Amino acid sequence: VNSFSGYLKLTDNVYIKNADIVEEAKKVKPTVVVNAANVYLKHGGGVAGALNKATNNAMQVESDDYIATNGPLKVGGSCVLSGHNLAKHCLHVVGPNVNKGEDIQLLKSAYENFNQHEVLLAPLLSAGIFGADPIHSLRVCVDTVRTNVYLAVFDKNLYDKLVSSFL
Repeated sequence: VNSFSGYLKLTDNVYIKNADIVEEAKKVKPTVVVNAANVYLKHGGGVAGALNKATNNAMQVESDDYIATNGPLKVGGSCVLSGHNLAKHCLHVVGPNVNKGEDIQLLKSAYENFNQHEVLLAPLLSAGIFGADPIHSLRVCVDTVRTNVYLAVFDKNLYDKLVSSFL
């Protein structure tokens, strides 16, 4: 049993809910929250900007030190950093950004990072301001992630379309 509430079950391991990812993390304090990161860990807008704002910019300060030491992530890659006030850990995952021309086949590689964690609270990778089709992102998630993933979908309209169209 875990603390996640109000989710619709899609598969053995994937759950979905219409919710503000920063409000869900604050309520649950999950072991892992996933950030929709870029390779520079520059959290200016979208999921990253909202999560970072909720940490009072401490996520960005920690991320700048990580990049100064290690250099940029790979598209499809990840790193584990603090979850600050939101979670124990934040898994920063880089899905391909269609609005930069990145290979959508890298979305499966991005979701494979989730398999290193038994339970996660996450957004749909490469959705929102990243430019991919969220229906596609949900299919890759279900076909790639084997650990238990609780997906938070920001838009009520999109949530209802993801559920209604789910095979």
